[PDB]
Amino acid sequence: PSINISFKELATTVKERSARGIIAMVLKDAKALGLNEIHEKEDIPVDLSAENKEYINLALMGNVNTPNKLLVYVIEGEADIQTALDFLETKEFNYLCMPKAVEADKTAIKNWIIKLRDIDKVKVKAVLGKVVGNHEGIINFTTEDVLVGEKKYSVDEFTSRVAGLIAGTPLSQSVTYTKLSDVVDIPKMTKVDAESRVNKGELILIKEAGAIRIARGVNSLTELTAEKGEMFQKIKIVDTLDIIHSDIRKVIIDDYIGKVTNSYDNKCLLIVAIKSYLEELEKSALIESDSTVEIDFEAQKSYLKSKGVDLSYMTLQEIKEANTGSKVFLKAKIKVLDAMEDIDLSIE
Amino acid sequence: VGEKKYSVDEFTSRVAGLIAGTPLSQSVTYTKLSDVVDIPKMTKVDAESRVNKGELILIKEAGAIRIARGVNSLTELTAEKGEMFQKIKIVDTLDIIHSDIRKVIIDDYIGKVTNSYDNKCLLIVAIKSYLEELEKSALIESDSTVEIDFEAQKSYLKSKGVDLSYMTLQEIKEANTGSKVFLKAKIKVLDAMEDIDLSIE
Amino acid sequence: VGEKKYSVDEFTSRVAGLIAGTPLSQSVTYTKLSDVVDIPKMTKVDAESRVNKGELILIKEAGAIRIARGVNSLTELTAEKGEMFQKIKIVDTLDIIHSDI
Amino acid sequence: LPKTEELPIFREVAWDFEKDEPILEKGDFKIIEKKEALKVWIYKCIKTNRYEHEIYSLEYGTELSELIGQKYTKGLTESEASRFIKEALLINPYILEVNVKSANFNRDILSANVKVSTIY
Amino acid sequence: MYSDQTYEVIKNRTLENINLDIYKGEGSFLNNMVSGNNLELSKIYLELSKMHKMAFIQDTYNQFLDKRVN
Amino acid sequence: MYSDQTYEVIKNRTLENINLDIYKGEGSFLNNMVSGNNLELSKIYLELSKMHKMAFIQDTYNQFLDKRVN
Amino acid sequence: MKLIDKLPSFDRNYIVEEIQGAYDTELNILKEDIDDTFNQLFVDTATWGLDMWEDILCIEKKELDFDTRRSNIKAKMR
Repeated sequence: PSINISFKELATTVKERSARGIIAMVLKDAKALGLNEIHEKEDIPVDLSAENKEYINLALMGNVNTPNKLLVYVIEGEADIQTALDFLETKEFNYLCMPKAVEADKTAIKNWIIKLRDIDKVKVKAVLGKVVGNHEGIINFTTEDVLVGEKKYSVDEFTSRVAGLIAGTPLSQSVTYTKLSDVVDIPKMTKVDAESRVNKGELILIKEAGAIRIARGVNSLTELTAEKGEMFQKIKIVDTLDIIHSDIRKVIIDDYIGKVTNSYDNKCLLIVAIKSYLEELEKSALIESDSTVEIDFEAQKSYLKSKGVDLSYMTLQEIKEANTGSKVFLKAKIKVLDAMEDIDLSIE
Repeated sequence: VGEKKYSVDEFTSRVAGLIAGTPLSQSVTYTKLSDVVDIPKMTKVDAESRVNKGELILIKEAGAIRIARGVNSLTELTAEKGEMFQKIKIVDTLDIIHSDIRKVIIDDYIGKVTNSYDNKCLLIVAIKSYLEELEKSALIESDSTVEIDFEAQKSYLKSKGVDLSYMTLQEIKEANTGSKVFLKAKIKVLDAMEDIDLSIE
Repeated sequence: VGEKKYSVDEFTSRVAGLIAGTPLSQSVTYTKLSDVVDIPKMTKVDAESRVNKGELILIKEAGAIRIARGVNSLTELTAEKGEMFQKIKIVDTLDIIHSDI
Repeated sequence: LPKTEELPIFREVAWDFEKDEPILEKGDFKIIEKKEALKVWIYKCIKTNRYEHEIYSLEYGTELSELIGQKYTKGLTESEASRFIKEALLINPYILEVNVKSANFNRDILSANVKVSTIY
Repeated sequence: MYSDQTYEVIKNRTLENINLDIYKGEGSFLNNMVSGNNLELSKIYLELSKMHKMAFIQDTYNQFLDKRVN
Repeated sequence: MYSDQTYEVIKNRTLENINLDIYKGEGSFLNNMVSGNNLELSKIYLELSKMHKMAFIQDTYNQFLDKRVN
Repeated sequence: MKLIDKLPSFDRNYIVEEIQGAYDTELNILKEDIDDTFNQLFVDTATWGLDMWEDILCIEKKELDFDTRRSNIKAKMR
């Protein structure tokens, strides 16, 4: 009879990402007792305390941009750490801060973060007041008696403020030497002590360039191993490494697990897609433009030895063409851009 | 119609007269009737069901009274008939082409034309020309092929008992057909849309 | 599932219908279950142990309840059985080929 | 010489474009903003031809119903209906441009692809 | 007068009378009610204009003249 | 009766005649359009009252006065 | 009933229909008001208006029934 017309517009998504610009903060209050996702600015539940409101206001503004997302959960102080851990496991978080983090709570937070990053591969970063832990995922801001806008501030308050500042920091930009107009009064503190504290792996504030700014953007990790090194001393680099890891994991989970068959051509298409994503990253200045992706040939040899098939009397290309038993072995080359805070040149 | 009571047969005759005046390139569906002014109320869902029953009805649409579909009265279209045979518009042109081919064959070839390979080739050329004439009209597709029915030739040979082996398949076409003709042809009648449905971005 | 207690056989029927809806191109491993709301908490080590047993269980993965494995119920595999025979997906096409032939 | 002022956000009731019934939120008419009201306006313009109804303004409406029914050839009517839709949609100041790609001719169904560019 | 009052003019007047967040748009459901009421009101304006003349002693009809002379 | 109906009474009557689960909230654009339509309604009712006045010419000298005197 | 007929196809549901029906009832009230006023225009059909009819006649008195009002008006003139 009558057949009708229905047309709905569609626009292709560009650069779909996850766990970006997310701020997670859990506060101990006996009035709200629940989670509150903040999507609109100046969104204040009436149940929240005045100091909690100040925490939120600190989290509001960023250095360059407003943080993409701020998530707040409320529960009683008792058993706060367990429930916060459960909630953060439930929903991904780019950053974490605690208004009333005790040393034991900070240690538990760091242990949970490192456990996820090492076993669950959940690359997350946490901001802590005074923790000398041996991991780069945590952040240690050791600046006592911080006063912002002629107002007394606890260490946790300003760590939350700095985390909010970091969330609004673009990756192509920097975290070092970020002047704070809100901070007007700081205790006197010598340049030599500033250098020593920075070399201790700590984050501090200094009065420089006619303003109050930080001195370095290094990780809280004091001891960087041989494989970690100088480029892992910087939070700026671990951030982009975590971002790329999460993006690759997300796209692989969305596309290839179960849904995509295991074949040589399927592997080639997967390599092409990964190369395309790396090209997308290369368009940004975060990493170098030169990179290569390869099938992990040595892993193929190891799989053959596990199977016991002799490696002799066939071409090495046949090894790549050989079935991998519902497994994939790959190799890739990366180089994240590392650049300079302050310079030193020569003249003639 | 025109504030006048009409029996079903009267309006069926009127609709048949309307159809006779309908050009083939045009449509029968959604034909508004200015003469009809008063119609009983009948719901859209009921109209959809009645059309899906294989029936022809009138509806008040587009500020006028028109029909809903141009399908055949045939409720049950078999696998070989299908959707394109559900429409009277297609069976009409199929009947027209059938009648025209039968008429021209009766006029020209029966008895008067001798049975020969070249006579068959000329007949194929004439049929192709008629199909080109139809293709000039928008009723059918412009792509079509006509062939000698080779399998019917094989069947005729088996009836005659002449072995199919040890000669070229072309010799089968060149072989005498015993005052018979076996042919094959490809057709595709244009089938098009009443209303549309598209996509936007 | 959908804020409702379900019998084990109810979800086996649901999964069987899902698998019937699963084409041979895809594999039922790591398949998300939107309808399911919650599953009892259990250790991932026990999940891998049950995978070794061949039992199929749900898993909470990437913030979603998902299928751990498409492994067959066949617990004991002979030496010549091979790992591919542990997969319902692999034996499915073999059965289809057998039936067609 | 004067610089044009941006068009304020259009608000209206909301509905599923298949439901065609205005879905109402807790006894309050839903709020549609930015890229939600223009789609509703386009749907309203396309679904009903103005000249069927005297109340609507003459410039409003679409004239695609003439081609509805398979009255002419698909190939030419594709190009004709492209301009018909462009005329019917370009009336809205919000809409910037309309781009039609192609048409699918199959049985008694037509499928086409059209594009819209907007401000927000 | 009533000749000045037309569906378009009173439609615009009613649209101005409404202080609403919804921007005025052609074919709007709310605009649909407003336009329908304005059309009927313009018809009523025409009726009022007619009953101006019909109420007069002159330009009467057979029944009007009959009533007047009775 | 033109004088019997006034702006607010018929406004409230129109609001009551609306039978929906939608709560009738003051300041709503729906209430605003009811207000505008009732504004035009009050205008037309007042003009009808003025028509009656002009027909009786109790005040506001008119051409009707001259014709009735004639 | 008239507005819904003038209304588009996609506005054929009750949500649209309620406002139109209420306004149509109101406009029926308005049109019967027009009818009553037109009756008031003619002295014979006007019942309550006979009082200021007599006021135009510059004669005032309490009156029982409109027929006597019309009779007194007819007697007053000529």
